[PDB]
Amino acid sequence: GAMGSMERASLIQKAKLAEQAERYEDMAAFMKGAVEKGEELSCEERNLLSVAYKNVVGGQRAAWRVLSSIEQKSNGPEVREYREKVETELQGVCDTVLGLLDSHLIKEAGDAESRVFYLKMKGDYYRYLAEVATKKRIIDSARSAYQEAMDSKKEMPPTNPIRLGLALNFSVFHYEIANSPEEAISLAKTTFDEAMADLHTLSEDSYKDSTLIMQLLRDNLTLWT
Amino acid sequence: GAMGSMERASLIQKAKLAEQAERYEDMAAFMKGAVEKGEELSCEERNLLSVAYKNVVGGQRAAWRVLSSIEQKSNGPEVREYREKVETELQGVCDTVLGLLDSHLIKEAGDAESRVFYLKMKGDYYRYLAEVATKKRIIDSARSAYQEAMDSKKEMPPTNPIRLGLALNFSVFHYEIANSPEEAISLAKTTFDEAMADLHTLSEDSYKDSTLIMQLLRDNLTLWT
Amino acid sequence: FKTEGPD
Amino acid sequence: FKTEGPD
Ligand SMILES: C[C@@H](CN)Nc1cccc2cc(C(=N)N)sc12
Ligand SMILES: C[C@@H](CN)Nc1cccc2cc(C(=N)N)sc12
Ligand SMILES: [Ca+2]
Ligand SMILES: [Ca+2]
Ligand SMILES: [Mg+2]
Ligand SMILES: [Mg+2]
Ligand SMILES: [Mg+2]
Ligand SMILES: [Mg+2]
Ligand SMILES: [Mg+2]
Ligand SMILES: [Mg+2]
Repeated sequence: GAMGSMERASLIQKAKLAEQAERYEDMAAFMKGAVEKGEELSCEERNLLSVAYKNVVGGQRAAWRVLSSIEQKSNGPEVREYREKVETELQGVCDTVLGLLDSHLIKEAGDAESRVFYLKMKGDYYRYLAEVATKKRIIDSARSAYQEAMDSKKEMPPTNPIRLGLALNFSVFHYEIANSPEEAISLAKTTFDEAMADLHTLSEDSYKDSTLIMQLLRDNLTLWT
Repeated sequence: GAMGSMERASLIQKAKLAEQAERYEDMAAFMKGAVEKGEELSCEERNLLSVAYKNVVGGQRAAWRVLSSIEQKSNGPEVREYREKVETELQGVCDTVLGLLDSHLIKEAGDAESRVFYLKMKGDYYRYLAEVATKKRIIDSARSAYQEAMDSKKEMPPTNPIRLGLALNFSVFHYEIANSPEEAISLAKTTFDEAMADLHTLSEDSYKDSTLIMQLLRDNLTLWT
Repeated sequence: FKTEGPD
Repeated sequence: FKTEGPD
């Protein structure tokens, strides 16, 4: 596509407007249309794509958890049917994002900053599928994408915010999805410690970006230990 | 309709679930389908219909105001085109609600509690249309519906929360839409004063419901005087 | 200004 | 638990 007749620059401009208006479904559709133009995305454009779909799937995850909790308590067909409706819509959003990464964002991403960003996303959207799955193959798909993205360790410094956000999300995968709380804690601790030892190399602006994600690693470790 | 195959009781149950999940577009579609069964609505069901569409149109109004403000500042076609897109979606939601009230909620509403509730809604959804209109006929439609609903004064006590919420919204119509700030202030003052003199007749529970809306009249009067 | 019901 | 980016 419905965005096939709109200029790429117009879709990006409208994604930024939709973000200002908190219209995240519109923002996601504008960024899908921008991706389908077939050109690689800039750093800013990758971030618009991620923020749009994170917000959309975030609403669906929050709704699914409410309906799942009611359904569990209730144990008529209505609660199950409506939880299934929301689950199917969530799966469709995850499949759309995985479709964009596979056709053809990942294969055309050669720089570490782009390839790690897209592989982290692929891990995240398999993780969201795993949260509602009843499932082993989905978990291994998440793991595989996260692992390729981590193997960041070769190309990025330990304070790189993309590398930090990847390790954050991979640690939560381990804790919540893979039932590996010790792996989760080890990854979060090592990631935090290696970042802390590299902070001395950063400007005031990079330091702010790195320490914000380090605080998320610390918040998890506080809950986990 | 898409809800034509679902039981009325199932649509109402799913509207309550959608509300718990903050899925207001789903809640509105479930209540539209319940209305289209052709049976009159209970007090609880009227409130589900109103909360669903208030939440949906509330998101659209907030987005439209953001885009309108950017558009005014900018004075390419993108800002205007995207504001027009959101405006058209808002108009469509208002037209859907006005369609339900006209086919056939209002004509089948004989009790004061139902007929005033639906006529207040008709005033509100014309008001939302008037907010984006560039317009005299839309304003007079809002005014007409509000006036018929006010003429509440015959059938309801001055503390009736429906009567209070009507006067609240009609006063805002006067202030913001009709450019009649003196009418707005007079209506809010008289409504507040007459309610205060009837509070002595209420239970603790009715007193709470009445004073909550009286505080909204007071908050406006504080901003206006 | 305040109108009736949710935001 | 905290994951990267918005809610
Ligand atoms: C560190 C990075 C996450 N990988 N954040 C960003 C970097 C560059 C641009 C940009 C634009 C954004 C928006 N419009 N919400 S978020 C963001
Ligand atoms: C005073 C009245 C407004 N005219 N409020 C209500 C009265 C009766 C039931 C009911 C159910 C609601 C919901 N599920 N959000 S709101 C509401
Ligand atoms: Ca359903
Ligand atoms: Ca548009
Ligand atoms: Mg072009
Ligand atoms: Mg399912
Ligand atoms: Mg141990
Ligand atoms: Mg039936
Ligand atoms: Mg227009
Ligand atoms: Mg005066």
